Amino acid sequence: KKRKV
Amino acid sequence: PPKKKRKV
Amino acid sequence: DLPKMVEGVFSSEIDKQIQATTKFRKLLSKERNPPIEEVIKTGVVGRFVEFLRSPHTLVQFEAAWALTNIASGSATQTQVVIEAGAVPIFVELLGSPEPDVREQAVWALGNIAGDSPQCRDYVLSCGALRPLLTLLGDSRKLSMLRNATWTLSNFCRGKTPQPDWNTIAPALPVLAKLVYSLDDEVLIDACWAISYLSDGSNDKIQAVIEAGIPRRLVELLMHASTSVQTPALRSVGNIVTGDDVQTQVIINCGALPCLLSLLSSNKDGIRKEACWTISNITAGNSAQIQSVIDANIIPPLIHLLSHADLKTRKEACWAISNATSGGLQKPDQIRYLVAQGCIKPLCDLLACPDNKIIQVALDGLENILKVGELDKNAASINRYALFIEECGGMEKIHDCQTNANEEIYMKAYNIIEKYFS
Repeated sequence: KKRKV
Repeated sequence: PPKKKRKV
Repeated sequence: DLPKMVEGVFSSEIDKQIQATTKFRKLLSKERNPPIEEVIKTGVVGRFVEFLRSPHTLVQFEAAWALTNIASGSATQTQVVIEAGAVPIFVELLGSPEPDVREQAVWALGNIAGDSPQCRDYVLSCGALRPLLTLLGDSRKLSMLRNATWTLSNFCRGKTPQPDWNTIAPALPVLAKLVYSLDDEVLIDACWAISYLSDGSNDKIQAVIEAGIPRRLVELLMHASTSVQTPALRSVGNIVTGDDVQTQVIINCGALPCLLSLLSSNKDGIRKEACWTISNITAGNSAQIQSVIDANIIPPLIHLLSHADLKTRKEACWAISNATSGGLQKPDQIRYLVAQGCIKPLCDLLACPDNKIIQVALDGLENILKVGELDKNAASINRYALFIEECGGMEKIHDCQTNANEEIYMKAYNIIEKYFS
């Protein structure tokens, strides 16, 4: 659910 | 964070 | 006079070599528009590389300086230096007994590695990293520490591709020490290097954590210099893109009150990245959402949802919507988000040209609606659905049925069906 660069 | 540096 | 200088460089006498090389060094060091192309065309670059192996440290130094500045130029000018075989010799010179020669070799390698990921990888393949890291642990000279940290950051920089992880990972224990530097330039470049290395898969984040870096990074969030704050914050933000345990390290290091402060930064980019960072925390588990709530971060986020630039609003949207994920486990969180006025700004974002933002706003609103329905059945209407309706929100969800994508106008339809029919 995380948005990386 | 410059990619390059010129000396003097 | 150029031809006489070339003659001097091709001389076999050390004094003539030094005088001519010094003249080239000065040409290449002029204030504006150094004649790099002209110098290359004279054919002296190969001689400069020969001079790097001279027992006379002065000609080593002057030649290294000339080569450094040729490499400060274009990709093709840098390639001339590479083709001449400078890089393995610069790596040897990192172990020179003369500190000025060591330092100039650091600089040259910085410029060469800075040209591209391909040049970076060539420099690393020649074994530059270990002797560079040794200098960073040993030197007490500020100019060397500065130059070597900058060069190290170029060894870490670039994503097309990223450097080989096991090759570059030895940098981490050294960077962990450099973030305690009393010098701002070292601090800035060390933080940037960490920002590059921490961007990637979660095993890399774990390596950063095990190096002990998070605690000092969190402290640097409130550094006086925005030039330190920016890469420190990018690094903290990278770490909370990891799993829940990794993200918890950042919370436990006390980052949340810092992140609250950074939402009031004078720099738009810092406010934006603080929102991004917070969003990856509210993407976490129920306790992590609660930590953000307990840190009083929700009202400023809702403020930024409406004010601030579009890039910041997008991040705030993610943060607030992510925080609606626990309607089953702890619906009190959503009821608080609603009490703080999240519904109207989320509805206004349904007209955002970016379909990703539309989807995220719709996701949050559906999560809100489910709790409103839940509250109804225990009581008789859905109070939140009523909220959405009279603020003009219902119409905006209704226009989302003509969105032409997939999970958006399907989402919009189901909401109208279940809540506004």
